[PDB]
Amino acid sequence: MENFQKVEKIGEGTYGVVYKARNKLTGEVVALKKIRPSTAIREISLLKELNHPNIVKLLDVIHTENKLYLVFEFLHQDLKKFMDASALTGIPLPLIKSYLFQLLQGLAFCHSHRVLHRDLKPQNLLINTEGAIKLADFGLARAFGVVVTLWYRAPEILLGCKYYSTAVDIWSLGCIFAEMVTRRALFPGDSEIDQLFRIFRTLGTPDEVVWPGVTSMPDYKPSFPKWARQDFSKVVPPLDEDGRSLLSQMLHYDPNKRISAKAALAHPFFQDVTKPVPHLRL
Ligand SMILES: NCc1ccc(CNc2ccc([N+](=O)[O-])cc2C(N)=O)cc1
Repeated sequence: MENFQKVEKIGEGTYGVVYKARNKLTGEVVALKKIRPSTAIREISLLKELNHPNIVKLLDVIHTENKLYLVFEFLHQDLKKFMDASALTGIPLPLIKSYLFQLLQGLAFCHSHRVLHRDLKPQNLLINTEGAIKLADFGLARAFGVVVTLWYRAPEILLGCKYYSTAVDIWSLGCIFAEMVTRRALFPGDSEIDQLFRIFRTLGTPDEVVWPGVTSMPDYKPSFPKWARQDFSKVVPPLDEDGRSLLSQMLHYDPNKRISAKAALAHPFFQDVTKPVPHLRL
């Protein structure tokens, strides 16, 4: 890429190295990802049309010299860094609420267009000085696929389900909502089984009553220990009942009972939502 001046290396993405770069001709500042399949090309190309204010814009898909580069809209900070920076005092509830509401709008939009993220985490939620938050890397997982953080993975994925549904994104977002509130990851597993068991220890080992079909999942074992569900008021204190109610619906075990993004937007928790200005030190 002789058409971009590398300004800085902003990460080691899931697919490749990412650079903050400036377009020599336009002056535009972008995030350039070097990806390490014509099916992938056509699919990625479709994402260029998936435009929404809460979705990081995919500006270009460059396939030259038999290499693949994705050019994305640039934002100055991610939520993981913001949460660390706000760890001492915590992100104020009004801003947590604004961010959750905006992320749900982004999910509702993508899901309505049959596009899933599949790997939502604080690191791919980007923020700016105007109080906006945007989802990055939507659709890349399906376009490709095959240390990885497991903290936000839905249980159906951990249990080996081969077909993901929009519900996996709602689960991840619920885990992020909980982390913004408590200032600690909800389920910081360090292996697939530790991740699964951490979920079970908090929400109870699932059974056929709460999750019809769970015992027939590919990686389900009757030998799983049976833990009782913890009182929800102990999981994300001191979040209010509107917040706990919404979170509980985002963390239902059965993907089909899990609340949709569209339905979550209507939850009473958002009755007083506003759009505060975060304090960003760049
Ligand atoms: N102080 C460096 C710095 C610059 C920008 C960001 C947030 N922004 C991103 C992070 C990762 C990535 N990434 O593709 O891995 C992209 C962006 C993007 N689109 O702007 C975080 C840190």
